[PDB]
Amino acid sequence: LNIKENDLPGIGKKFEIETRSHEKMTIIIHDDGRREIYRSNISLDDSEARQIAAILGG
Amino acid sequence: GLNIKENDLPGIGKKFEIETRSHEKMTIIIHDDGRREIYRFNDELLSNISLDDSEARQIAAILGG
Repeated sequence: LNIKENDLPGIGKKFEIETRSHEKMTIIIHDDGRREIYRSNISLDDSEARQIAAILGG
Repeated sequence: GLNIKENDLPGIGKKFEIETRSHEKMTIIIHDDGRREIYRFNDELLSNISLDDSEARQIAAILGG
């Protein structure tokens, strides 16, 4: 998995991810815990993203 | 306040239908082989994302903080 992480001071973290199935998406982790996933856009908060990550992570 | 509905898929794996308080409807299929399929009812009605175990676990680690 190809992962490019950038620290964005005052905004949070940013992860650019490309899958082996050639699917590109961007994940932004704001300092307020809010998750934003672009591909099309979906926004989650801290608790929700953790639950979904628990499911996804198996 | 997440609403999660889980169903077993005979010969496939598990099905998770998820809705948020922000009302975001997505569907996550976890195959027994390890593959993860994520669906979203958005031009493109139902978008799809395909992952394998390693990829899924990494994205989770990113989302899970």
